[PDB]
Amino acid sequence: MQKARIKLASTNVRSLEEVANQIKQIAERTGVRMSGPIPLPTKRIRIVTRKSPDGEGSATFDRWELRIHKRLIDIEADERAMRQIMRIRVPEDVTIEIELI
Amino acid sequence: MGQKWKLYIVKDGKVIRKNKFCPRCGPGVFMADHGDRWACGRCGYTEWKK
Amino acid sequence: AKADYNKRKPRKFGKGARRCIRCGQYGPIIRIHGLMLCRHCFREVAPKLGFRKYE
Amino acid sequence: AIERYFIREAVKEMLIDEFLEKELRRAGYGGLDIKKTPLGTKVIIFAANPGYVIGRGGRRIRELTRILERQFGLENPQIDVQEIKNPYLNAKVQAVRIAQALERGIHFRRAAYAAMRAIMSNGARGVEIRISGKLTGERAKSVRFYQGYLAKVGNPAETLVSKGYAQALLKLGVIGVKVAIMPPDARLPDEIEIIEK
Amino acid sequence: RIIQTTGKRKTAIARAVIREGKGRVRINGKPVELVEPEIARFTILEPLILAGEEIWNSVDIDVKVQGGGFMGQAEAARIAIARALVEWTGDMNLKEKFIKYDRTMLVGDPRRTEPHKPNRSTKGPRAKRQKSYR
Amino acid sequence: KPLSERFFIPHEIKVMGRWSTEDVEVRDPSLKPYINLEPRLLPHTHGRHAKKHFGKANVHIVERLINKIMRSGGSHYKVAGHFMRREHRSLNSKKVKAYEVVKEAFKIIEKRTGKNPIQVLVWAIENAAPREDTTSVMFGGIRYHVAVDISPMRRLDVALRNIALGASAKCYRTKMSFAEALAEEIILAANKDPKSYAYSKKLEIERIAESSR
Amino acid sequence: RKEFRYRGYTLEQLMNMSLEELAKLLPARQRRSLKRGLTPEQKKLLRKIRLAKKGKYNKPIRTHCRDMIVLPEMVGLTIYVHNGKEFVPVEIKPEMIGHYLGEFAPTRKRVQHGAPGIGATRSSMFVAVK
Amino acid sequence: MAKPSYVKFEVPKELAEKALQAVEIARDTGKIRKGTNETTKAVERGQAKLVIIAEDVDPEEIVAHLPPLCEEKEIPYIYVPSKKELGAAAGIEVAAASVAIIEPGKARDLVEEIAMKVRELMK
Amino acid sequence: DFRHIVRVAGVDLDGNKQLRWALTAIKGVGINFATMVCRVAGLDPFMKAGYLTDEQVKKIEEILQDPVAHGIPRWAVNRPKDYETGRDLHLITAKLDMAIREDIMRLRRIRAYRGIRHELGLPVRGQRTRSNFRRGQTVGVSR
Amino acid sequence: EGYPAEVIEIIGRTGTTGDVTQVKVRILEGRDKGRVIRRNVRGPVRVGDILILRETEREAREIKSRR
Amino acid sequence: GKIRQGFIKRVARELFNKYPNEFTRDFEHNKKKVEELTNVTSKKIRNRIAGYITKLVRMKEEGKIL
Amino acid sequence: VIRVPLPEGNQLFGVVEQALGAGWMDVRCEDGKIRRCRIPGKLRRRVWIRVGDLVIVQPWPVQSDKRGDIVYRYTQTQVDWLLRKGKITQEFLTG
Amino acid sequence: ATVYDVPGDLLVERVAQRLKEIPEIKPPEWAPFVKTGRHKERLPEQEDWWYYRVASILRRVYLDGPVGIERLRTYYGGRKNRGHAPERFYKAGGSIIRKALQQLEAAGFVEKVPGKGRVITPKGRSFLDKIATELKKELEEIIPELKKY
RNA sequence: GUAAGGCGGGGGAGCACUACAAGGGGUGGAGCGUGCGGUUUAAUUGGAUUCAACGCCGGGAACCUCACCGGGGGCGACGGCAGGAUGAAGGCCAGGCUGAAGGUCUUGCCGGACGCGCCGAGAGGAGGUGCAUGGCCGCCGUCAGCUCGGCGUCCACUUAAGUGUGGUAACGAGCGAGACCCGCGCCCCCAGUUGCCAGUCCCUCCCGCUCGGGAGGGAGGCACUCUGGGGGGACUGCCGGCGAUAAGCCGGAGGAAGGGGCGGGCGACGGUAGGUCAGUAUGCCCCGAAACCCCCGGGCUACACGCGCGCUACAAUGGGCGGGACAAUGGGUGCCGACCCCGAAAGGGGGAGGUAAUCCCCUAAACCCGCCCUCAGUUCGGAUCGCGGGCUGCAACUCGCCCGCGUGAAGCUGGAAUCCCUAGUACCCGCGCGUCAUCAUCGCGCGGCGAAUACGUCCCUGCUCCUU
RNA sequence: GUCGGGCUCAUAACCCGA
Ligand SMILES: [Mg+2]
Ligand SMILES: [Mg+2]
Ligand SMILES: [Mg+2]
Ligand SMILES: [Mg+2]
Ligand SMILES: [Mg+2]
Ligand SMILES: [Mg+2]
Ligand SMILES: [Mg+2]
Ligand SMILES: [Mg+2]
Ligand SMILES: [Zn+2]
Repeated sequence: MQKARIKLASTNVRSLEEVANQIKQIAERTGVRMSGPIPLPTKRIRIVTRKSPDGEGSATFDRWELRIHKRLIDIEADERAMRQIMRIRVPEDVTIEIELI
Repeated sequence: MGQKWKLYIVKDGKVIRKNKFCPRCGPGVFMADHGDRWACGRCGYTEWKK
Repeated sequence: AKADYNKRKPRKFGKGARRCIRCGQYGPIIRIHGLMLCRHCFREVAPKLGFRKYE
Repeated sequence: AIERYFIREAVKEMLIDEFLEKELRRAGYGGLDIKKTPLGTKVIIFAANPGYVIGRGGRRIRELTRILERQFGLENPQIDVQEIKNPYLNAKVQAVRIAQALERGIHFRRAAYAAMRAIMSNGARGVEIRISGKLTGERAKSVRFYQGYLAKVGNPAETLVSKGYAQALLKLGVIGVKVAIMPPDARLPDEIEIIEK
Repeated sequence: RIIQTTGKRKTAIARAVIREGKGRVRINGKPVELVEPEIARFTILEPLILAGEEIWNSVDIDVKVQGGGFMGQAEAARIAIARALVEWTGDMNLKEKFIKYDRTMLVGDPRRTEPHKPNRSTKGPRAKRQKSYR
Repeated sequence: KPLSERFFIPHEIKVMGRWSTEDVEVRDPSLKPYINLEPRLLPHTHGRHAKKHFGKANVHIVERLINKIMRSGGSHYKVAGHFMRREHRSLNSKKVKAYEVVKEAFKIIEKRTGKNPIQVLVWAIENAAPREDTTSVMFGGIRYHVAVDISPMRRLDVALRNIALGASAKCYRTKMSFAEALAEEIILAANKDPKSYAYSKKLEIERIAESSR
Repeated sequence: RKEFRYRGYTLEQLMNMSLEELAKLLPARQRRSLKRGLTPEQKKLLRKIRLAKKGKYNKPIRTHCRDMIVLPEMVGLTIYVHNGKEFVPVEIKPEMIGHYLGEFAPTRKRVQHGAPGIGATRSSMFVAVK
Repeated sequence: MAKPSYVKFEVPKELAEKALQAVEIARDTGKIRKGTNETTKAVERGQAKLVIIAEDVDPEEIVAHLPPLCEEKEIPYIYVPSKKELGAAAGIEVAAASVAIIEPGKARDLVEEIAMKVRELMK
Repeated sequence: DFRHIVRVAGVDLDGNKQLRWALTAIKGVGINFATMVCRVAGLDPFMKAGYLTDEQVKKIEEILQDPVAHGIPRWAVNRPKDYETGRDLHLITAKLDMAIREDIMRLRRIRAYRGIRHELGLPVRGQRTRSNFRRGQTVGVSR
Repeated sequence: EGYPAEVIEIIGRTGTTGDVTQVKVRILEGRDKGRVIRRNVRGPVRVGDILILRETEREAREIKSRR
Repeated sequence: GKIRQGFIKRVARELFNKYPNEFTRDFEHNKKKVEELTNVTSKKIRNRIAGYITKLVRMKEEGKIL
Repeated sequence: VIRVPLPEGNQLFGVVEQALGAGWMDVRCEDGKIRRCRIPGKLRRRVWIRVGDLVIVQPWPVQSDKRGDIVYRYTQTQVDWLLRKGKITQEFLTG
Repeated sequence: ATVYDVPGDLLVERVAQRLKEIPEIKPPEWAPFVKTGRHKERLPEQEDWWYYRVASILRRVYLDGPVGIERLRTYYGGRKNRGHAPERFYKAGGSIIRKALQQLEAAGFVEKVPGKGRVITPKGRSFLDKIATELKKELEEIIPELKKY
């Protein structure tokens, strides 16, 4: 039981689905239920900045952006599954967090 | 650079240092003789010289 | 002591309490979500932090 | 929250990289990447001559890690040197090599021709060098060399072309160099073939 | 049996539910007979008033609206009500009358605001400052 | 103000629930296919017409009247004397207020006269439409102002704007309100009375147009 | 209408009041400034006005602290205030208490205007630059 | 340690050699407290091990401080022929007065011989 | 019994206005303060001033002479904490402007910064004076 | 007052600033009733319109070869 | 101006005179038979090639090709 | 204190009576002798002189009568600056 | 019938008149000399302005759940005429609302949820729904369409 | 001299609301907010002057920022000289000079090797030069051009386009345009927490006393909304008419959408001696016991005046009072603060839950209903000044912001001139971020309510191609 | 004729007000 709760977050959306699918496999290969990856709203951060170093000329601007994608997963607490989700080898730009409920 | 290190109330036959020590550090570091208080020299004391 | 007249004063609010991490200037400093850079140094190093200019 | 964590670890890399440029200018610094494992990180530095970066038996590396742990974060660093993957497709390196050949005393038209010949020999699609400073006179000028296909505008000329810039200080002043390369496996959208039977 | 439909009008979504009944229609709890800005009360009554005192007295409707404003919610409710009335009854001599009168009672309106640009940027995409030679 | 008129419930598809356009009659054959008189319970179409050429032909005439008083007045041309720059207290995007003043004008017109208010409006927008005009022509190098003819759609637009502006000056800094100044203008135009503003403007257009035939 | 009274209290009466029962009779600014304590430089200045008031310090009092608030200890003596370049004599009288110290030492010279020059109007700009 | 214009006693040469040559070997191994007005206090505590006082200080006022104080301590000492050699034995190039040290490393046999020689001889 | 001009506390005031708006003609009474004194004297603020009998004028004038001692709060008076004595006073037409005159003469006697700006006739509460506050007449260079 | 006419063909845009249009109209009651003349109009014109004109004998000056 | 592009025509011809019986007068058939006979990875580009091929098969099957 | 072209060496002050043209300007000097000044090359481009403005000039000792040479010019900021210190008297401009 | 079945302002007018019988509601004695917020300019003009505000606060927690003071100040705020500067929104004061809720609580009509705000009791629901029914029974004499429900 | 092709008041063709024509709103006249020229000052620090200088240098400067004016005090790696363990460099209790200071001096102690009294060099420089440079940026211009192995790049027609189709001493190419990337509007699949509540079921409460109707909880479910990964859909594809029958253009059906679907990102070879050395980098020339570094107090906030961009009004298409309605973008641990109590208000004392679809900022204003005002310098307008209470800060006088009572200026529709806009656009109304300890009449974005006119010309002001 | 503002890249000529 105990419905462990894993939370991924990353900037490359391609490098997230593969970790989610590894976990989906590990659940399916074993006998255990799983709440499919729930998408939480993207958190885009935005920065506007003037484009010229001095003050001459007409004023034109920039719009730089950085988007951060999130997911959510529930799963039952089995050593046969917990052990398997511990050697999963996340990539570098993927942040993972586990905590029992 | 001149010369000034003397008048410790020091004689021959025996020696009795004039200015006492600073209790803050150990023995050796002497005291000041301004005429109203005993000034450490590098520590910190104004005990109104005995 | 002669080591008391080349020493600054520690502000904690005002334009002289924040300076650029890369250039070292006081004034137009971006302080959004933590980052602390001039408006001139950001625009030329934003692609290496991961920002993009979509729209 | 969480974005403050995602953009606090993108500034450390930027500062470390910008310091290593100045420090490892010679022997051809290429780039780095940090790997955060338990109990410590792992720094990798793709130089072009590990001889200058390692030192005499490895006494430069001791200083490098001491700085990388004291002046920056990186609670437990471990460096090891490597060799560039493809030195002739990495414009950010050719800029520095041309700049050095300049500030050693070669004419500004032998340097560019030799460099373009090497890059277009090792199998690129096209290259563009632009040298602009106070060469041959007191009034500034600017020249330009190029060889093949090279996109300039649009999304394909923001992700496929690799470009770098470097200064070449001299006895009279500075001279700016800018290179740009298109790797041999590009495939613009314009290019379609007929998958036949 | 019951049915449920949807209508949207510039940041204003409406959900309606229809079933057999006595002829009463509520919008967010308010009976439509009590809606103050009459220009907004006549908007949510056309799909009903055009079908007659016969179909009107055999259904009960209740709409849940949210977003937009007092005039961008009335049209959302109207789209929801017409789209429901054309399914409950299931006759096409009524779908005909809902398109000679107003085609958007059944297809919708795709218009949203436009992002502003920089010359004033707080007035509109195309509003600018005042030029000054000399 | 009486609750029987505050909470009003129509049972029938009449224009604004009060009056019916069945025995109105457009005598002028030129302005017949542009004055729309179809059932149209509520006169508000959300501006879906001003995107297709010749589109405003199928828009109920009461709505064209309502749209043409959502204005401040004369903001770069003096009208009967002065400018009338009303900023921040004009009804420029308030359609509820314009709808109310047109309803109240119609209620006053039905009482002083005793006829269908739309019959009176359709009489008035035919005595205010001009049928001759003047322009210029470049030809070989010089110009000179001549007489031309007016097309019916333009006749209707000018007539309506002139009624709006004529009514919009009698309520300016005066004890009279705007719902009743809009009724005093229509009643006066449909009688071919000189004290009007819309009728006099047609006379002064046609006259100085004939001067230059 | 011959004695000076501040709120019904004469000078020698409001002179021996403490620093907390007096600040009830001052405006809101002065009360809040007295409540956050005197700054160390104002402490060094008050430490020197109380000497000059008792028996000692027959020597001109000068200061930079334009923020001091005239208090009934300072009524009688003449102190000098720095207006940017010079120390300006500001004799203290009753009806000054409550006011700031720089309020009696002006800091900008009065401007008595000359005649417009070239560029002062749109008719003198382009006929003068050649 | 006053000027040689003070008849304290005679001075041999063997102890001179094996105590002025006792400094370099103790200089490359310990912590040196040169000068006079520095280690007067350290020997006031009594921590300096092998002090080496010379006879060159002039005029005779700041000259006799330890001979009046040798009679209250253990004072393992010698007398020194001149000054330049004392400056060369440790430190710098000036006219030296008493270069006293603590912990003479590798230089304790000379201690056991001539230090106790001068101890049993006179004081 | 209607009267067309009533005289209360000095100035005589209209008789065809609402009592709360006729009491504003007194210099030293606004609309927020007149409502208070009509509500304290205990009579309606919408009655026409001409219907004031004599006892009511007497009550109004009495309330105008010490408003605090009748029920008006002391955060709603003309000047609280008088400079000569710590009382709370509300002054009207003829004695109000004398108070302001003495309040400016005091600042002029000690030669404060705010009394000199009153001498010169220049802005007192710290405005900017390069582009506005232009009361004089134009000047030229040549034409 | 005025005899009406029916627009049956457009010819192009005249005008010092492109405002008038030249068209070919057919009169349909009065003294002529059937003659085909040419005139200039101010405003937007379709085919099938019905203008109201007050002279019936003016014959607008011919346009520059329609182009 | 809905002018057809230069590489649209250049390939739409090249695979019509190479497989001249594998394209009918119908639009939705062409759209599929185009996506499998080339390496197009866009979607607006196969729609236009399919349209040009349709216009080629209806001109060469009726008469004068120009 | 200030950077002004006062008399430095053998200077003069230029207040022109008339311009005949072609580079010759005639100044009403307090000397009495009518000095006919000329123009060097550096001031015929960047600055611009007219009549009635006090300027500086350099004479040549040849006859001390018809000589003079501008080397710098006076502004409007200085025309009345050079009066309070009493360096030059204005009445020779009006008499 | 409930308070969802009638127009709000006619109900508030009818409820204020009944509120004059509960001896717990009585205006504080600083009421003749105040205005209701920093965004107003003049004082309330009607004499029973207390009863309207109370009766509008009662109907205000009935149909908005557990709610507190700092959220009843955003409802009773408005736009300000601040001189030469552009207009701007501000909240309202607090004492007028706090006293109203305390007096209603002492009447028995509202009560305090620990840590969430204030709710309405069975007694207050009875009070409001009975008046709402009495109002609707005489609003079907003129609009015969409210007869249905 | 401080480093010896284009134009023409010629001809064709084609375009653009920073052009006109048809229209909607104004600016120019009054008061104030702010930037500028000019005068004044100990200083009122500098750059920019038609479009393309003037709420611009992210420039809302109380100290700092800071470059300006008055005063005070510090700094010479390293070589080699005067001097130096008999003790160089350097530190301090108390008190004087002082704005205040072991900064100096009176007074006597301390530390243990170097040493600006000297010479050479060196750090450092918001000091000069943008007309010595690099990088970046505005404008010709999102225009249709610039070239390679005079022509090709020309002519006719066509296109938003050197975009295409035919004829051509031409045939082939490159970069720019297009393709490309991010959003918006319709349908389907996979997902169901922190998002959602329609149908069933338990429990409590209220109304016409209950047959009917309504409101809250917990059990359950992903139905609908939503969130976000992947797919579909539109191609001049189908029908009619011009044009050659080719390029293409006009009209119509079906469609959620139609003819680059709509709104944005991306700016070629070069020029402009255009702006920036005062964001960083940099050559040459100058300061180098000072032009470098710090601390206190003033200044950039002065005021006969001319100008630019705006805010509030000159009232009824309104002012005031009391009631009633409906959002979106974004932000939060040095911070956001629900909830209870004290105060008339600004504000004050406690204080849950939040490192985020979970808790908070966050029940917008214009709009609708009732009563007072009735065309007046007023119940319009709210500058200007008096007295009192507060918030941030080490410090509110010069020179901050907020609240209550009082006072009540010009202004009754604006001469000659002149600006912005083609559809969810302009006008009208409020909100969030940035700067920020405190302070928005500004910049950049958000939604609410919502029109009039024209689908055209080269008349005026400009720009592109061929020809003379 | 005098001061001020308009039009032009800027001055003359031209338009408007005090
Ligand atoms: Mg400063
Ligand atoms: Mg330049
Ligand atoms: Mg060009
Ligand atoms: Mg230049
Ligand atoms: Mg400034
Ligand atoms: Mg008012
Ligand atoms: Mg202040
Ligand atoms: Mg002129
Ligand atoms: Zn920076």
